[PDB]
Amino acid sequence: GDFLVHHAIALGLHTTTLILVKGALDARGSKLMPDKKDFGYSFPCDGPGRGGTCDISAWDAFYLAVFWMLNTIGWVTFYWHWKHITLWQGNVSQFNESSTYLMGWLRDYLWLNSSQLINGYNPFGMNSLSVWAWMFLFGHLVWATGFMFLISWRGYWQELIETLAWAHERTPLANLIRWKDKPVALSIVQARLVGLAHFSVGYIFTYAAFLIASTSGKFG
Amino acid sequence: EVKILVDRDPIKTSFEEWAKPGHFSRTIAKGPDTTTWIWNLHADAHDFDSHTSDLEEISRKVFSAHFGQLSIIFLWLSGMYFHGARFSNYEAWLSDPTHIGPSAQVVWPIVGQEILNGDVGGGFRGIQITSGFFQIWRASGITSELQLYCTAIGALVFAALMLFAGWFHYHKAAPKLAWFQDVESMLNHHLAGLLGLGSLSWAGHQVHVSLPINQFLNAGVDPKEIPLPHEFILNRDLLAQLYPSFAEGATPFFTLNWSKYSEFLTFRGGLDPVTGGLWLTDIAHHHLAIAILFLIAGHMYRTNWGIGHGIKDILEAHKGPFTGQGHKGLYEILTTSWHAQLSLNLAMLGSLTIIVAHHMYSMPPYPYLATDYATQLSLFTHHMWIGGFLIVGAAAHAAIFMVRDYDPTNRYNDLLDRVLRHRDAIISHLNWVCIFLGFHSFGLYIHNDTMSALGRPQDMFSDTAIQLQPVFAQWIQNTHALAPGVTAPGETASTSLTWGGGELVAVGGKVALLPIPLGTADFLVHHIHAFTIHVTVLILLKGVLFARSSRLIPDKANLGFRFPCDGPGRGGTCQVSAWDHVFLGLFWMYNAISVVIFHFSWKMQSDVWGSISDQGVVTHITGGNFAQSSITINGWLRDFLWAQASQVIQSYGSSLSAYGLFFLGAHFVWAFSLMFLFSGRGYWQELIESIVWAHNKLKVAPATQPRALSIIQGRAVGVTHYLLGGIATTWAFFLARIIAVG
Amino acid sequence: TPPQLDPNTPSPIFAGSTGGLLRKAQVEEFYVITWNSPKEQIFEMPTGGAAIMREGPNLLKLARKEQCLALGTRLRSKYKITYQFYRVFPNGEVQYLHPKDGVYPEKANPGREGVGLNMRSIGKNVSPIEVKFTGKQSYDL
Amino acid sequence: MRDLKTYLSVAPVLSTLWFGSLAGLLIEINRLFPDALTFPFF
Amino acid sequence: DFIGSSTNLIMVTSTTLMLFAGRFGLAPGLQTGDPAGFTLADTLACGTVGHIIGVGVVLGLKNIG
Amino acid sequence: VVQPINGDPFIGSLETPVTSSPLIAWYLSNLPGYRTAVNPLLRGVEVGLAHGFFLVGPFVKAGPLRNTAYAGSAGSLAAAGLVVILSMCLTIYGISSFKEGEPSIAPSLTLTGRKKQPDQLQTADGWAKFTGGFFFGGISGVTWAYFLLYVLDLPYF
Ligand code: CLA
Ligand code: CLA
Ligand code: CLA
Ligand code: CLA
Ligand code: CLA
Ligand code: CLA
Ligand SMILES: CC1=C(C/C=C(\C)CCC[C@H](C)CCC[C@H](C)CCCC(C)C)C(=O)c2ccccc2C1=O
Ligand code: SF4
Repeated sequence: GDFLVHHAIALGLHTTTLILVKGALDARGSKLMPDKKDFGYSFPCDGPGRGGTCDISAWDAFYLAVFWMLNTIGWVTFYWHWKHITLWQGNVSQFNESSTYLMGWLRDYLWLNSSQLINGYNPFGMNSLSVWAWMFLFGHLVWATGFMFLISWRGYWQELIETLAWAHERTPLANLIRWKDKPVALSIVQARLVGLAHFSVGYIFTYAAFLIASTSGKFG
Repeated sequence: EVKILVDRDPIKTSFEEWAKPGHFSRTIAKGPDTTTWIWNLHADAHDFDSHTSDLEEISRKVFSAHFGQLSIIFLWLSGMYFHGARFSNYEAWLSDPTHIGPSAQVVWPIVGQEILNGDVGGGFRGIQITSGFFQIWRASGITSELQLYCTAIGALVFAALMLFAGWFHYHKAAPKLAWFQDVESMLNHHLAGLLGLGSLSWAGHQVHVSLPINQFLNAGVDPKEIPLPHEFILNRDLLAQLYPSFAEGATPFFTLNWSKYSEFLTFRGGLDPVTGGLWLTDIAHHHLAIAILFLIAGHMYRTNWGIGHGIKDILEAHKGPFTGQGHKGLYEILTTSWHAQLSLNLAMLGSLTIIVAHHMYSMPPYPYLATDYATQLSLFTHHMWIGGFLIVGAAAHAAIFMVRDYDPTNRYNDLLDRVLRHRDAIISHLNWVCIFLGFHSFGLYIHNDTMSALGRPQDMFSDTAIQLQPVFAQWIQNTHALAPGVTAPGETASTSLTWGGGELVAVGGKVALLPIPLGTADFLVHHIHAFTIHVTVLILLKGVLFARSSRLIPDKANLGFRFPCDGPGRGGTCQVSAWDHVFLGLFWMYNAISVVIFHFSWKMQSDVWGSISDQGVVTHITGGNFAQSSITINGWLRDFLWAQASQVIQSYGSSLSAYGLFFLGAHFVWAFSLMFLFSGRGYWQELIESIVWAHNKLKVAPATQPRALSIIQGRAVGVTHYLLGGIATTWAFFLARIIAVG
Repeated sequence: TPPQLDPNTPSPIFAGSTGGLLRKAQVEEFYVITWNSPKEQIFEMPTGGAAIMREGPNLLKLARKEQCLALGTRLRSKYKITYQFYRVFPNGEVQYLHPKDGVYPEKANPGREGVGLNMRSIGKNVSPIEVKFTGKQSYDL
Repeated sequence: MRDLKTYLSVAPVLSTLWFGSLAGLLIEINRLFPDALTFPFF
Repeated sequence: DFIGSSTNLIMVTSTTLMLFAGRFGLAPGLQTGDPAGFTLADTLACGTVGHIIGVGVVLGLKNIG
Repeated sequence: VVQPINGDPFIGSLETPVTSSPLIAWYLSNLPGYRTAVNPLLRGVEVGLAHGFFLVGPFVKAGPLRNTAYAGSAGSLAAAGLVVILSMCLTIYGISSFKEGEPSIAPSLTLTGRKKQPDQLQTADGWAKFTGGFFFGGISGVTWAYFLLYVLDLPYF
């Protein structure tokens, strides 16, 4: 299991490296956009022409590499925490027989060690791990909210906020109130950043909650 | 008049167009300059409105395509009936339809997959099916594998028949536009003949086959020594001993003495206590009455003679209090746009599929369906997903109508113009009610989480806390529990037992639909459902209304229905197309139907499904934890997702290992989709050009130039893998759980 | 050429929509398009819906230039009429906008000058290090 | 048959034929030599 | 059947009154010898509707009274 | 029954039976948000009274200790806190929008077209008077409803 997860780790390092090195060396230009240096580091795209140039910047390479990085560190830390919680419990045989197949990671690590966590507040009471259950669900919520900005892109939101601006300018007793900053939707590269920020905040908070609650619910 | 209006041999049957690929268009019938050619070939494969710009050829194409789809459905039915014939325990299920898992699939013992053949029961090692086909076959009185085999050969015959019919109605003798554009005849026939005589002949089957055989099976009879249906038809003494109403004949019918036919066409409301399904006498009376209804309904429109209605004559003469001067021109757009009709028909067909799910869980029409909890869960889940998908397709095709098949110059409608004019009021108020609903449902859930985490369960939204009781649904349950006594005296019991009363139709050690209570959690989750539905409607109706023009892109109908964007300008126009709106409404349909089926599975596993003891107290699967745990998201994570997904992780080993496997793989593909939704074509094209350099350096450069997926195609692949992985995760979870507990 | 001097000409027959001049006309510039239609006919206006432009001169006030030019291209391609739109600031000073020489911009009229034009290939632009700590960018030398 | 051999020469038809043959080969090998984890034939 | 009974009388009268309401009354090719319209399709239509009314009234009379 | 806005069919609205009915145009014109002739302070007092008189309801009957003895005594303090929040909100709004001395940004003329005087609410000093009126009237209404909840006997909400 340590072999297999070390090769998963190698996959993560090599792939994050691939994305980042590819964005660094294609930062000055490529065959699809040889004038990329003139557009700066962070720019949205180069339009739909030439087939489509979504996420072509080196910033976008970074932004996808943060996903692959968080995946890589999630692997290294899942490996660490399960190996160590099985060492601390005593049953190293659990990891040695269960780390070689992924339903062992889903059952004997994520499902098993998250019982005392998600029972931080049940209908009939709560315990000291209530904050970690709440933070667990909070990290889930923002990790999912990042998907709004990553999956759902602009254009739908500008054409929504146009309707909202109409409604505010035609709603009685709110024509009195008018913005000073015209409420546009988030920019594209900005929304990739915001989705990545929600995503990473949720990743980090979720795993912090799970890794502290499970390791503090029993303490080895 | 409504003539036949066909032409002979419009298209030559040949494999010449099989050879040249992408023949059906101008920009694809040249050959692959790139690898985008393949994707654009499959994408525009059934876009018949793009191939040929006339409704005649389009209509012939979709007609023969419907014939191909019917051939496929008949072939699939032949497969199911045949797998029920030769690869099933249908006899052993008939002998004991409470402890024998319905199984009609056996795997081959090759790489250890033979363990998927489980101890379902009946001396049979196979996969426990969940299609409820065994329940249909007991509702039809089959009782033999010979009958399943011969109807499988018949369905193969009908598949060949439909394939030949598609070939004939495209290539040899195809209708022209005067045949499709007449719709009074199409409606008259699809009402009186398809749905009218269809229900009539099914009522005939039931009156002559299902009722006697099911009465015999309910009385207790080995299905081998049961008389065949043709013995009930021919031997009058037999069916007369079953129902003496047959002894008089049809002079009860023709003299309108139907009161004596109330031995086999009862209005006996409620469920059959012996088998947990509905009363097949009630169902035979149902299909008969529905046949009379649709038969008198299919004589409403004027086709060829003087009597009838014109749909144009109705719509152009329908003045009323709220914009009744409109409705003029709808006969024009609906008889000249297949996309309008496809949108409308998909909307109503998907809503009917959802109605079907909701009426099959609660009024289980087949015998021993309510106690096969896998069958009930799978049917509700399935038809819910199908309904949501079909509604989202209604969106897609409403949008495709709005872009392509919409001409205010020729085909003008007052109502659609009035909707497009104030469309911003529509989307603004719908956005508002979506925000309001998201808050006052999900924020109630968040308040519950916070209060239960702060140790303040007195401040939660629950029955033991601040109560948000569904007074209206509770009142409806109170009425319908008391309906058959005063309002519907012809019914001895209520239409369903989900309302209330001392009615709990257990067939064995299983419940089968006790009265479902409605507490604070049901209010909360029903408002979550209204919420998710309203957000789906927001996204989809918004794409529909803004398919043509907006304040952002006033020339969107020139860009097309399915285009990525209009560039990063105007801040950005990334998902401005109507295609992008249906692509997002797919995610929201996923969220909606997933929380719907979660509500269903938990509510039934906590308040309905369970065991019944010899003392008379019911022990549910989860144990009534829906009213206290399904008020918090931590309870959905703990008492539902973490708790019920124990059987799918312990599935490894027993038959359900595949459901274990299909859990994780589904978990993967969903995540695999996130490679597509989050990313963009530019990065992947540059990675591909580096790999193309690596291939040019070995003389292995392809001629079909490798291009990253189209932006729209990246989004399509993303939403496709996302729906597949999420839905297959839920399918594995549901089926493993409910086959391992009930 | 002299501009066309926007008069108070009539407007199309439209029942009103939620796509008009909200606040970008009250405090900022809004736009106005004039087209001579030979006959009265129906057309899909860019603010959503369908209006009926009158015979002879018509005038439609729109919120931004893209609405005006989208409608103008649809007019010139579908109804083959000659459009020309303006920009009217909320204090006045109506600006003639679309043709700017009488002839449409796809035709190389003389007199209009070269502005936004680099006499080099696109990949001979200097790198950002050359223009670093300078107000100029890599595409303005 | 002319232009049927061109259709059967097309990439998906040819891929499904090749992978059906190949999958049947692997399947029948695993029937003949099931549960293999070493190559002991040298 | 059983000609002369109530079930026959209040069905015959319904069928004939619907044929009359279509012939000389408010209710509504195929050139028949009839003076004013009322083709075979209209005849079958009025017969069908009169049978509808007849079934309805005979069974409303058999339910009560 | 539906009519384009003021006859003008190219402004983003419509004269409907909801926004243009005489009952609505009498109601939505004679309420303190649209009393454009009176000084902003009196109408701001009316707005604050109307918003503080009811804001105590949610805080007193649904608050964190509504089931204790300090139900109204704390819900009214919470409503006064929300009034002290919202007067601050209006204050920063008037500061960011109107600087010190500019003329009114309000609609100059009415629907008919007569040269109505500009609404002084949309000025700096005018919105400042509106802020003061809202604060005073809001604390006034909160304390008045606190008086009424324990003085006058109701079956409550
Ligand atoms: C063997 C008999 C035969 C022959 C030689 C032809 C020949 C032709 N047909 Mg006809 N056709 C036939 C049978 C036949 N057809 C039948 C049985 C139907 C009814 C469905 C039709 C309906 C039909 C329509 C509606 C149209 C044609 C058209 C054409 C032409 C283009 C063919 C092409 O490129 O598509 C080759 C395509 C295939 C081989 C794909 C087969 C798809 C089948 C039906 C469904 C299989 C789905 C499968 C079960 C699900 C996928 C599973 C997978 C994921 C594993 C060509 C002249 C087109 C034409 O001339 O218009 C310009 C046209 O529009 N045909
Ligand atoms: C009362 C006669 C009648 C009946 C029964 C039907 C039945 C059907 N029609 Mg409709 N149709 C009719 C008259 C009728 N039609 C008329 C008069 C017109 C011209 C206005 C049309 C025009 C029309 C179109 C344009 C389309 C249909 C389609 C369909 C099918 C929808 C799929 C379905 O529900 O599957 C239920 C499946 C079955 C009941 C199995 C069918 C098996 C039998 C053999 C066929 C039904 C009888 C049929 C009319 C053929 C008569 C004999 C033939 C040799 C001449 C369904 C089979 C759609 C379709 O699926 O395309 C193929 C479609 O696209 N029909
Ligand atoms: C009655 C049902 C019906 C009908 C007749 C149509 C017909 C059509 N649709 Mg609509 N549609 C429907 C339902 C329907 N759709 C539903 C339910 C949805 C919601 C998802 C949509 C959403 C939709 C969109 C968003 C678009 C269309 C488009 C089209 C057109 C071209 C489709 C094409 O060529 O793809 C040919 C077929 C394919 C490319 C195959 C699709 C592969 C699917 C998605 C994968 C799923 C298969 C399976 C479940 C997964 C496991 C597979 C396994 C092998 C691993 C055609 C007019 C397109 C159009 O008109 O644009 C101009 C378009 O953009 N449809
Ligand atoms: C959990 C993840 C998540 C969340 C919370 C949201 C939230 C939202 N989406 Mg998004 N979306 C997501 C994932 C998510 N989305 C994904 C993955 C997709 C993929 C396609 C989309 C696609 C999408 C579209 C296409 C649309 C939305 C819409 C909406 C809104 C509808 C509900 C609403 O406003 O009610 C109120 C807000 C909520 C229910 C959100 C949660 C907030 C909770 C209730 C508590 C708030 C606490 C309070 C404010 C205190 C804050 C702290 C303080 C310190 C300030 C809302 C902003 C719709 C929209 O914007 O129009 C209405 C819409 O059209 N979403
Ligand atoms: C990439 C990772 C990987 C690896 C290394 C393996 C490796 C293996 N798997 Mg696993 N497997 C994998 C992924 C992997 N699998 C995945 C992703 C799945 C899910 C789809 C499975 C599912 C799975 C199952 C369910 C089973 C295996 C089995 C096996 C074994 C194969 C035995 C066999 O039939 O080969 C025998 C050799 C061949 C088929 C090759 C024959 C090639 C032809 C005949 C040409 C060779 C001759 C040629 C002409 C040269 C001669 C030289 C000269 C004279 C010319 C082997 C240990 C089986 C097993 O025994 O379990 C251990 C088994 O039951 N695997
Ligand atoms: C959005 C859903 C929702 C709802 C309904 C509630 C409701 C409540 N929360 Mg909870 N809460 C939520 C989400 C929600 N919460 C979330 C998302 C979080 C965490 C992010 C919390 C965290 C939380 C804590 C930590 C606490 C509460 C508390 C409370 C209570 C007091 C609120 C208060 O101070 O009253 C103030 C309320 C108002 C000012 C509302 C006025 C709205 C009016 C009624 C609207 C009227 C509109 C009108 C009909 C318009 C048309 C008419 C007009 C034209 C006249 C109340 C029961 C407290 C508690 O425990 O008490 C039980 C508490 O301490 N909440
Ligand atoms: C992964 C990814 C890609 C790269 C995906 C590739 C190019 C498509 C997958 C193509 C397959 C792998 C091609 C090989 C199949 C051939 C038919 C060859 C068969 C022969 C053997 C391999 C069997 C994108 O182009 C993209 C574009 C826009 C947004 C997101 C993404 C995105 O996430
Ligand atoms: S979809 Fe967005 S990121 Fe992609 S090309 Fe268009 S504007 Fe650029």
